Amino acid sequence: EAPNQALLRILKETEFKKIKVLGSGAFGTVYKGLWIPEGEKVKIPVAIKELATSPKANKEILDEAYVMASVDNPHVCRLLGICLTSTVQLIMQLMPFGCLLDYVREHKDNIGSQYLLNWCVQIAKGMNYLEDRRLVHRDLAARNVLVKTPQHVKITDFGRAKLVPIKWMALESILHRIYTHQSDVWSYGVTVWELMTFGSKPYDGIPASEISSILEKGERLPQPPICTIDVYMIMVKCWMIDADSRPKFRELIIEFSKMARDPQRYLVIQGDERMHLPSPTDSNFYEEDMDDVVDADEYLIP
Ligand SMILES: Cc1nc2cnc(Nc3ccnc(N4CCC(S(C)(=O)=O)CC4)n3)cc2n1C(C)C
Repeated sequence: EAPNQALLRILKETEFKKIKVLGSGAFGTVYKGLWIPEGEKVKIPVAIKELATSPKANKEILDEAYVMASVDNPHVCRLLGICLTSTVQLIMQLMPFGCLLDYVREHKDNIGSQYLLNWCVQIAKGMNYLEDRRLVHRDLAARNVLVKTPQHVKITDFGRAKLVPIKWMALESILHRIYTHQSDVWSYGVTVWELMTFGSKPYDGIPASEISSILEKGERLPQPPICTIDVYMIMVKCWMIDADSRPKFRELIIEFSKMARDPQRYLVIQGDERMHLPSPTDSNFYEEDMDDVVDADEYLIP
């Protein structure tokens, strides 16, 4: 097929500074940083992911770098560059509000119907881009959707992309290990359910092994209290046995966009209209020198 002409940018360790730790798990550690290129008079807020040094782990992080550098879309997280230190590290765009899952849980009392429906459009938009690029995500969840600003979200975590989370997986993905663009549609359905429930855990209490039988019996995730039958019908359509019967991401963009025009007709939230989330309208919305700071989305070299 088509040659992948993507540019892999190698960055100097001296060009960036680690400020604080954002998340440290089994993978290694993710830091909040600032990237000050050569003499460009700019400060780019970054997220640096560093890994001991084992040849097996280094191969895995370089494959994630391959996928991340191959994508480019307003609703998909891109790799800015890599630094070849003794350990090796990925330089990514800082998403100050973290993952959408923690965001909906922590801000439920101020998340209105407009935001929820706009996020659905945005996720479908990124997922439709991944489809056009012939790339299957294989791990779409509210935990893998990051928040740049409350009004702008992007899809991330390409550790399993390709050109186990059972409770987000499609039927063919569990029983036959079949991963298609339509199997990501099932994962999108669970993602939307997570949002509409304000970060509630899918199939809570139920073990992962029983899921296979439950889905074959016809049991699916319940209707969230805020959901009208209009929004729930879409979630249900994402969970059909026949993958071709499930909606396409371009249809999902259209469907949620129609709903985003009159959000109170499709999502019933007590306190809607009087709710508000941070925005560039806020006084001091944006530690050391914040003079010379620009986002990665605006910093582009020819
Ligand atoms: C709490 C928090 N604050 C963040 C700010 N900015 C990013 N930036 C980005 C940009 C692109 N991708 C990513 N992800 C890539 C995959 C990783 S990992 C280390 O789990 O592989 C998680 C974040 N983060 C990630 C952030 N986090 C994550 C640890 C969830």
